[PDB]
Amino acid sequence: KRQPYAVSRRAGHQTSAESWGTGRAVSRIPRVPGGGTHRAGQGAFGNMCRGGRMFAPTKTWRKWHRRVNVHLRRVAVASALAATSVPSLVLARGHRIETVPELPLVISDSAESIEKTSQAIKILKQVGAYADAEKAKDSVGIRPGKGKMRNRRYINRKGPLIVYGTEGSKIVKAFRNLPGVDVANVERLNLLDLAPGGHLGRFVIWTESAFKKLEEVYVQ
Amino acid sequence: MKRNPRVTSSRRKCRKAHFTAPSSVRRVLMSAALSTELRHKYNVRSIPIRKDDEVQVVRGSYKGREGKVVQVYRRRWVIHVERITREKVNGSTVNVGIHPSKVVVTKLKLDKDRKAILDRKASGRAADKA
RNA sequence: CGACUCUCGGCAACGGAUAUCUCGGCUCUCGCAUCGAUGAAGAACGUAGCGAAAUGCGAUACCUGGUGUGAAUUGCAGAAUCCCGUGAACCAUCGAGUCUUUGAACGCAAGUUGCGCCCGAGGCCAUCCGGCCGAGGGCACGCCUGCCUGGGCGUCACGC
RNA sequence: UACUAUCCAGCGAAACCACAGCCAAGGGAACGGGCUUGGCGGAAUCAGCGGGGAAAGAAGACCCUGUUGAGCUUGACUCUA
RNA sequence: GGAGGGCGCGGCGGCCGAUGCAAAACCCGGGGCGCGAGCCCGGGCGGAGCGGCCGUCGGUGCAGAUCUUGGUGGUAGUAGCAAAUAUUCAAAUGAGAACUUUGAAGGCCGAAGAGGAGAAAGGUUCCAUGUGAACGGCACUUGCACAUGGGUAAGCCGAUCCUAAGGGAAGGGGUAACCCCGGCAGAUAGCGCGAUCACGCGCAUCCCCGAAAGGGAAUCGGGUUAAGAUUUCCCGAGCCGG
RNA sequence: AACUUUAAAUAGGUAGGAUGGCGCGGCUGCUUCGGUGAGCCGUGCCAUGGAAUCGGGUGCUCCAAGUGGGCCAUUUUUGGU
RNA sequence: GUUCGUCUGACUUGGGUAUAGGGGCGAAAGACUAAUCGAACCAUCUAGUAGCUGGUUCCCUCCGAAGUUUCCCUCAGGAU
RNA sequence: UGAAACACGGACCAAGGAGUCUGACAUGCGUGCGAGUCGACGGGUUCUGAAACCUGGGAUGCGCAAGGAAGCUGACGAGCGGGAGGCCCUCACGGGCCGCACCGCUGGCCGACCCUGAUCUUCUGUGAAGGGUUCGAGUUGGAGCACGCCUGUCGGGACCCG
RNA sequence: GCGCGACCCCAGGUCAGGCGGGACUACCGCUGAGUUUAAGCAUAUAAAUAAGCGGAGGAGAAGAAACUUACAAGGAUUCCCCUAGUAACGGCGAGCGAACCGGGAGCAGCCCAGCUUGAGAAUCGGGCGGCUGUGCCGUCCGAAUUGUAGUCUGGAGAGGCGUCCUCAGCGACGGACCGGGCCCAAGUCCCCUGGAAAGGGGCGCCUGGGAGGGUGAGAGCCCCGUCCGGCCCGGACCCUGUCGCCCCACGAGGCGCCGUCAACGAGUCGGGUUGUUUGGGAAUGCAGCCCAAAUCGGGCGGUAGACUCCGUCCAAGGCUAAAUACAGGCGAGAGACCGAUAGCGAACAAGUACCGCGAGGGAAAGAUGAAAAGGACUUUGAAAAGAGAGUCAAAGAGUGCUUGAAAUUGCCGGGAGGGAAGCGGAUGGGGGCCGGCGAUGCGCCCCGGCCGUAUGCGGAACGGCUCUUGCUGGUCCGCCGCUCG
Repeated sequence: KRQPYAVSRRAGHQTSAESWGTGRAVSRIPRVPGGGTHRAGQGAFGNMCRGGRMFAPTKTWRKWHRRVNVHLRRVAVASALAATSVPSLVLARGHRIETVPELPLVISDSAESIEKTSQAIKILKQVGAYADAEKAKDSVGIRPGKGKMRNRRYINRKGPLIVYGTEGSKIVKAFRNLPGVDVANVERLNLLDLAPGGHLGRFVIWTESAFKKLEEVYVQ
Repeated sequence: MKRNPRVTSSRRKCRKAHFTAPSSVRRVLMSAALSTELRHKYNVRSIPIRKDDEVQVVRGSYKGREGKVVQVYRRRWVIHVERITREKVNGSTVNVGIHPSKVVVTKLKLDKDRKAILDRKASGRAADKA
């Protein structure tokens, strides 16, 4: 999910540098021809020059694609479902939950056709699953570093994930803009949804029709 | 970042446009929040101002001043209002710039073309609400 | 025995590192086709009220028509009709324009604001209905097509 | 004898600097300002000076080596105008 | 030299904390912890964002490199500022005068000049007025500095016009092409003169640039401002071409 | 030293057992003129037990770094004053 | 600076003009060709190569070498 | 070899500043799945450079050996010694039984190579059968493939600089 | 001579029009190195690369087989996957080295020349008039028989016969595509701190929008935007969706069947030789030169050759989207990019200043603050400045300006001492400097203070378990009663 990026591939390459050689108490590095300027790094086929290139520092090669094995991936996806049926991992990941009488949540199929966010928070409140989304509508971190100057002003904590089991890939529109939320269908579930940061046991909300489709993902 | 194939989205670009403001850019950024009485007449929360309006400082330290908008400055996007001032050392009084967001519109000159803005935006707010 | 030599702190001066900023760079990705003798790419020199520069423009010179927006421009000065308006604005659009001097650069040259030629109209007065003077713009290489005067037993007829 | 130096008022660099600066002998990268052992042991200094700092300027131009060049020569190898 | 276990920095996914009632940063012969890498905390300075922990990743840690770039010493207030024959006195002005300016005096270059001008070159430096922040390695009120203004006027002088050595379009031909020789069927392809009348007659090695020095159409005098004046200006007198 | 019948010392090799011996009885193209023999197979018997001593264990395999200029002393020794 | 070579010709010197990089020019020194000449300078190929010199960046732990064998245009280095 | 060296560099300080990244490789280690394995050229789809889904595969392996043609065509199927551990007996010491990992060794089988050549047969094919101081990255009871990381290796400017 | 037409060849500052240069990222050709590598170096490698040169477009090149193959044959061209890190080639050394098939993406097919208009150049350019005009019509000159118009293009096709089927050209209105304009939710409520509140606290609302920026400190709700929709407007336009008018037919072509034919591109084929290039090897492509054909024929078939077969296409003319490229230009979206010695040479007047005779070389340089509120005035000084003051939340922010490190410098203090020898440290002691040092502990009894168990009551989360169901064990709180502590 990462672009390739790099240092310039023609960089400080096209800089004229020719050496004095020796007969000078000046290091045997190439040197600018132009003496008649108030500065500029003194010749620049170096790794050792102000404003010159460096032989390494990136340049388009670096694979930002690592191949995944589907059988390997299948095990990881399957494991992620199981992490919601053990409460210990949910607690460990740092979900605040006052939640229901039973272990993973199964919900009625009628929360697909929910337009409003106002309705969406209300239904979650009844469950007690609104709790961690309330902890992500505040305590939202202005992230340090250069990320502020990109577009990454706020990194929002990860609360409820809702997974629908409507066949035609139907995004519940209301649930998309809730603080700390993610939205998924069964037809697009991935490891990173159920385990941001690689830490399995995110609190997830399963639709009834979603529940029996989770089988067909692709000692003990 | 967040969604959509569109022209505009870039943290640098947003800053670039609004600082140096071309005329259309100036007028939309010259939109200053209405006072509550006016909000229920024209059915909008904010409209572009004028020079023959009167505008009241709500937000700042300078709060409680009222005056007419003397000038509007493009180059560094600022507006200048009468009686919001700081005093120079000699005793000269020079206006202190205020952002149009900070200040709130007391009184309107309707005009004819500015009046058209009120009608279109009002129609806008009617459509969503009902 | 001051002092000197040395050291540190506290306050400073020096210096511009560090932190925190960034209308910028950088790299990737996407869309798009669209220069010119109909005078280009590039240059030069001018033009703003007050400008050195950058930016803009070309004797119609920091701009014009038209159009959109609908009142600013501002450092100071200024106009006040241009403000309930065929209309403010270092404005945006900019369809209609001018678009200098150069430059492929074209009358010919060019270390030359160099040296020709031609035509236009207005005025004059008839040493002629012509002479003189005016402002503007042309007059290259290249070759097609159509065109004229013809070279030449090139080829034919017809010549005396 | 002039003009300096010197001394003044003003003005004012650079080269160079691991850290510095008293000798003797000893051993030691086999010739020490420093170590070891003896002798010593002026603050603060100026004008001088050319022993020393194997002082400084210059990756010794020589000399050797590099599977490093280039100028030249030819009865080198191999091509060619 | 290998392997092992850690620490610190920057950014990213997670998670938790901290803040204008004072963040980060920086300072601290202040305390304490860890074998260390480092960490912690206080006080001072400061004024807007930041750190810890779990994953992830690097343009990731410096003492050097006859290192690169910036700053700053000792050297050192030391070498020096010594060629060109040389200054001095009084006055003026100004806060302040060996150096400015004026006089007086002494000198110097010694007309192949340290001179009056033009070339080339520079480009306003010339002159006034303002005037000492920088600069004239002293000084300074002075300046060829800085600021502000002005100034170069030609029928006759030059360029122009003209040819030289020579350069170069045009033609033919190589060279893809750039580019180079250089003319050809301008030779019964047209330029030139009569000629106004439309027609006739005559001819090449063309045609331009090329010496602001060659060669050359044509001016003198007096006056003037900051200045060269045949030259700007003006009187008077010409001279050349149309 | 480039002679040796002769001839040391210090060095050097091998062996001191169960990875062994013995009994029983199988096969062969070998080997025997001959099951005669040889080798190799099944099965049985014999432990601390094959000198000494020790093994804060040993055996085995894969893979890679550095090194690839050495220098010195006692002793032995060649060249050379 | 002094001392001094030449100073009416193979003289001196300007301007215009010609010749440009394995090329020019040379009364010939390998001299000189814009502080540049045993092959100018500039940009590019080029971030060229170099068994060789320099430097090579946080800590602690545990183990711990070798300059020897063999081959090599190899004896300043590799393979083994 | 030995640096205090009469070796070489370094006045001082701040900030830059050098084993990197990749493609293809070996080993090791981890992960998945496993006689298979490897989604992503692609197509479906989308909350949009992603993620999700899926195709036939193709690549690599699952058999080889030759230069090549090719190969009765590689299935009859193995012993022995030391072997952890277990089993059995015994109070134990030990004995016996089964024996893995692994190691060493002796065979058979296959290809290449050389001999041997039945019955048969489209007329020279055929390959039962018995062997060999030859030789192979084989069978004789497979292990890979994909992904990743360190380190090694090569191309790349390639530790940095000349 | 005069040659009507014209023949052949010249000339117009000629009639209407056209070319150069740029761009050169990417592309299509041409032409062409060496460093390097082989630890040397020539063959070879680098590389059919860099340099040199020309020319177009938004893509370009390519393009309907003289193909690939050896099959129940594939089937223009391009690109990706694979073949492939391989066949091959190579001082067989270093290295060099692709295609065919297979899969996928994308798809699209065609017209001239070469058989006859010959009842007639039916065709075209120009001038001229008119017109609703990338055109159409009338008219007249001219072009062209050394051949225009043309059936027809190898898949074929022209003749003939017999049947059906099928057509040329218009309005008007949408959509498609592109560009704009414009609109599209909600607090500026109380309190505190501060210069300011966007901050904290109290209390709210909106959310297809809690992206971002702006704004006097972390702003969903202050403004702009954002999101999701709405409403306009102008382009471009035959891509198709509507409709509506002419039915374009007895034509032409298509189909079925039949015949006579089948015209199929030359210094090209092909070959030799030479050089260049190729993995291409008795020659891969390419070129020069030399030789040189045929049409029941010709070419190809990865080892030269003859022979016999078989297979496969049909050159030597030409067009044509898509799938493919993209360090330039223009207009956008982004990144585990960089954070002023970094990033581009350039964040700022940057290809600027400056350097060089030139070719070319080429910097340094961002930050007061919310707002200039950029220090009036008084005083000293020749002035520059200083000192007061004013201003500011802060001048410990005064255009050396946010923070203001190291080095160095100054002041001063401490230690030390002016009888003494320096690696600057370690080790020991003293001074100098400074932080630390149970909240002050326990048993017992008296008063003051507060609460109450057991057991009954009343409401419950629990247990072992069983798990329909059952039995044993709960503790606790509310708080009344009854006894005590």
